[PDB]
Amino acid sequence: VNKERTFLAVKPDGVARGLVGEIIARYEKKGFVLVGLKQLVPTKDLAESHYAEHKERPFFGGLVSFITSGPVVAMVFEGKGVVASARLMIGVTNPLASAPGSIRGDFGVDVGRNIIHGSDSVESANREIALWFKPEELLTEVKPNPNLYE
Amino acid sequence: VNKERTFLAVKPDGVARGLVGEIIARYEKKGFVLVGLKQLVPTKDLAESHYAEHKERPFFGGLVSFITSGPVVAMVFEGKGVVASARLMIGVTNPLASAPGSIRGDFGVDVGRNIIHGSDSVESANREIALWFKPEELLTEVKPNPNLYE
Amino acid sequence: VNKERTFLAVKPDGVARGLVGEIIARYEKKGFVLVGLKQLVPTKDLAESHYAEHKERPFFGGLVSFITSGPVVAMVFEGKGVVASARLMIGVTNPLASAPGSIRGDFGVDVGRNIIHGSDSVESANREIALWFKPEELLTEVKPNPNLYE
Amino acid sequence: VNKERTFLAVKPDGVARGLVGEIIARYEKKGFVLVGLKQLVPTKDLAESHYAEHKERPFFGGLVSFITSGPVVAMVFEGKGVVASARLMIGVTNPLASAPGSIRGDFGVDVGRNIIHGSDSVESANREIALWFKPEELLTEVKPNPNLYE
Amino acid sequence: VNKERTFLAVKPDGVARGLVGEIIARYEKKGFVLVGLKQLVPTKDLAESHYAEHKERPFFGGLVSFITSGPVVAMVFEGKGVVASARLMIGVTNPLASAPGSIRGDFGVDVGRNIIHGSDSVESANREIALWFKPEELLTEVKPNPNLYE
Amino acid sequence: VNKERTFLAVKPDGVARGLVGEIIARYEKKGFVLVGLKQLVPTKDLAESHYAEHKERPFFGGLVSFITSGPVVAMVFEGKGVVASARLMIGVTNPLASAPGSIRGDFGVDVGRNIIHGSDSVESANREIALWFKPEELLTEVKPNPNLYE
Ligand SMILES: Nc1ncnc2c1ncn2[C@@H]1O[C@H](COP(=O)(O)OP(=O)(O)O)[C@@H](N)[C@H]1O
Ligand SMILES: Nc1ncnc2c1ncn2[C@@H]1O[C@H](COP(=O)(O)OP(=O)(O)O)[C@@H](N)[C@H]1O
Ligand SMILES: Nc1ncnc2c1ncn2[C@@H]1O[C@H](COP(=O)(O)OP(=O)(O)O)[C@@H](N)[C@H]1O
Ligand SMILES: Nc1ncnc2c1ncn2[C@@H]1O[C@H](COP(=O)(O)OP(=O)(O)O)[C@@H](N)[C@H]1O
Ligand SMILES: Nc1ncnc2c1ncn2[C@@H]1O[C@H](COP(=O)(O)OP(=O)(O)O)[C@@H](N)[C@H]1O
Ligand SMILES: Nc1ncnc2c1ncn2[C@@H]1O[C@H](COP(=O)(O)OP(=O)(O)O)[C@@H](N)[C@H]1O
Repeated sequence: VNKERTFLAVKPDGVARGLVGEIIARYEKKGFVLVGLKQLVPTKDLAESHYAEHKERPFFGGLVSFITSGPVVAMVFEGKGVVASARLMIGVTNPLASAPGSIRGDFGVDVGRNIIHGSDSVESANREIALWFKPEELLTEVKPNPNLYE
Repeated sequence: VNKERTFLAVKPDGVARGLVGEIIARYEKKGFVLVGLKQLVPTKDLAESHYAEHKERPFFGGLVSFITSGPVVAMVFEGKGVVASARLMIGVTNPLASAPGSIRGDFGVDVGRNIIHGSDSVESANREIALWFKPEELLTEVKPNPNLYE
Repeated sequence: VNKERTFLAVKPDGVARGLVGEIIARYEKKGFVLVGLKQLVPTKDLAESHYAEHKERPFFGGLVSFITSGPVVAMVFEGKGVVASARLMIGVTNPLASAPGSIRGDFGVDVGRNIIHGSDSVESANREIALWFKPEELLTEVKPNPNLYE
Repeated sequence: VNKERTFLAVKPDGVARGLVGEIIARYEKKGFVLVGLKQLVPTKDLAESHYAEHKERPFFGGLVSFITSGPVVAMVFEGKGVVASARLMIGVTNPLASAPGSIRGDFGVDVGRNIIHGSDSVESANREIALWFKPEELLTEVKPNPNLYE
Repeated sequence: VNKERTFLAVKPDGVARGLVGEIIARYEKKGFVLVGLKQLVPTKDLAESHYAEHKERPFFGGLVSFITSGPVVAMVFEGKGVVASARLMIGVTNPLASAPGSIRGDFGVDVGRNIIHGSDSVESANREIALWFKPEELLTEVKPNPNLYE
Repeated sequence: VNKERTFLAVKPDGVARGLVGEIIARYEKKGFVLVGLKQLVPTKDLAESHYAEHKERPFFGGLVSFITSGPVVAMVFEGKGVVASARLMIGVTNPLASAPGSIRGDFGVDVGRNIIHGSDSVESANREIALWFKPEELLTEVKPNPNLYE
């Protein structure tokens, strides 16, 4: 189904660095639709839940602190395989090991400031969407360029 | 004093031609700070309230009928003379008459499908901002690049 | 009418300099359709007729010589106001006086190597199309993105 | 010896998504010389003759039915291992699986609408070139950038 | 002559914003040749000599303090009419007044930190070029592209 | 440490093709800081010392002759893991083998003229950096962007 959605959030570093458009631009070009988008400064409460699975790791502290140290451009893209393609496009956890051509590969250098977050799977995509987005903020009627899909 | 704001909004034809990234990136490279942002489908009420000044104009008709036929990305940016600088970057009403390097100049071709809206005067920015944006959807502690202003 | 066509030809200098895609790219983005396109090395006979109105000027010699000293990517774009918009996008005769953002302004430096040629009016557009293009080489069925025109 | 050629062709979905410039520019920046080029609407004959190797495959069906539903930009480039290098730049069959930086990787999302075709082996280039191109539509006196080869 | 030269300098606010490459590439694109290039930190001496003409002018204070406040990438480009062309590409004194397409229009918003200085006349160029560069650093051998000048 | 340094050099074939700005901007984009920069023409001495390791290696002949055959833009970038990251961005020895996204994959097609050299290890970097640069040319003051490193 071409309804697969994912959740992306350009953190306070891709934001203060002037990358919001560049990043969105890359997904628009691939062929994915933007079904939600907004700017907000994440709450500790939202930071801790967003980052639930890292509750016990040394860096969870360093994480939530930063992800709410400024604005975050949260968004949702839809399309076939969107969840895995986005990751692929994002790169790997460490910017320095990210191949050139991927968001992290091209602009990233330090794991702590690795620019963007993208759902690792449909399940977390959905936990992430619902969580940041109230169903009203999303689109419903969606048909990207009929030259994308057969 | 470096806090001037304008409300821009990419219309259904910009948002659907996959130009939200490009457009945002342009003001972003210029140096203005994004202070609000959100996708949505405008309502006849807010749209007709937007085009108040064009009520009896023969085009107000299909004007309101287009900024509600799909998604709109609203936004507010901030910095020195952003209001005047934005329009300049947008171009002129007729995209065919806009200079290359401007937004309508580079991607527009018809007056109905002229891609983006801008605030023509502070008074008007402040007026369209409050329309589209609630007071708690816009940043406050701002800090543009420290290399940007003297 | 959205059938206005124009004739553009990237001369042997925009060609050997690696500009064909860049140049085409700019017209595709503005919103114009490509109704014909081909590579060929112009004939003296075609050069002299193409450049008919400069038959008596000192440079006509220097012109036709060069315009057939190599391959030329001849093309035809269609859309509203295509003839005048293209010129505007091309710049002025002298690259050095061409505003930045226009093809000549950005890549041009010497009038003799000013990169591209674009019809100055419908009348020469048509004399130029017919002349380089046999009606069979052009398209007929044409509808660009319905987000360009109202 | 530096004369290898491949026949690439931007399909109805690339040509219609306004990607002929971008695609051409990529091989152009790489260093290959364009040695032929032409837009056109392929015929069932030449198309089915193109996809000969896929005759009984369940997709040959709507395969031939798409490369004839609109315009196609055929082209031939030339240089060292262009044949192998082209494919690499194109990506892999599934656009979702193509790496960012490649053509299908950056703009594709479905296998039916995968944008561009390429020659997978010299023997196959030479085979598709002669199909689409008459012997008098391709350059002969070629001279790539003098800084390009040793 | 195709051997005119201008002295350009990406100011500290330019070097700090990651603009060196972009700025340099705009020029390499137009067709000018890099004859001189180097990063240094201007000594108060050089800044006073270089910005001499504005001594009695009030703002001399900032121009020099600011300009010595960090690294500078000094450049000397050669080319037919480079002096007047380069300043055109730069835009006007106020980045808010500069039009899109020019270095200051695309990137700057405040007069105090307007990214780049460029020689205003062939008078100031040779003056500034000698004051910031030494005969041995500047190339004597220039091979102007044949597809550039006639 | 965020103070590792690599020595990069755009070879003659790179300077001649108008690639300095692009190459430099790829690095400024990633997040590395330019610490050293200058254009010179390598003396046969420097080229032999610099390319020493390949003496017994056959192709020593070309590497040095070619590398002295024109201007060079010498660079020294600083950054966490710059050495290994920079070589990754460059691609592999053969530009035909390099993947899109890297300097050599996007731009080169022949091993002999592969545009840029980059230090292979922190061992070779400090060696090469001292041999091509002088303590006074290299910045001592570095202010690494806060949105870059944690
Ligand atoms: N080694 C670590 N040191 C510091 N921060 C880390 C480390 N590992 C992960 N993080 C950070 O928090 C996130 C960890 O999530 P995960 O490891 O799943 O990566 P990804 O973001 O690719 O899903 C990273 N994105 C990064 O900001
Ligand atoms: N003659 C016209 N026909 C159709 N649409 C028009 C016409 N004049 C203006 N409009 C449309 O309505 C909007 C009118 O606002 P205004 O004329 O102030 O433009 P701007 O966006 O430059 O402020 C335009 N953006 C355009 O889409
Ligand atoms: N002053 C001149 N010296 C040399 N070549 C010239 C001169 N004037 C015009 N040409 C050349 O031939 C063409 C002249 O046509 P025209 O003057 O109408 O310019 P355009 O190409 O803008 O229509 C130019 N494009 C340029 O290559
Ligand atoms: N499973 C499939 N379903 C739909 N279309 C397919 C499938 N396999 C291949 N095709 C289509 O037919 C072409 C088949 O050729 P091939 O598989 O050799 O691809 P490539 O373009 O990588 O050589 C593709 N480009 C694609 O559009
Ligand atoms: N009104 C001003 N306030 C502050 N600094 C200024 C002012 N006007 C000029 N400057 C600075 O002085 C610089 C050099 O001189 P000038 O203004 O004559 O030429 P240009 O502006 O083209 O460089 C400018 N580039 C700008 O950085
Ligand atoms: N097979 C070869 N034929 C010609 N020149 C070569 C060959 N292999 C290497 N070179 C040149 O020698 C250079 C420097 O050394 P090396 O190949 O060890 O590292 P790198 O290739 O990463 O620079 C290469 N960059 C390339 O320009």
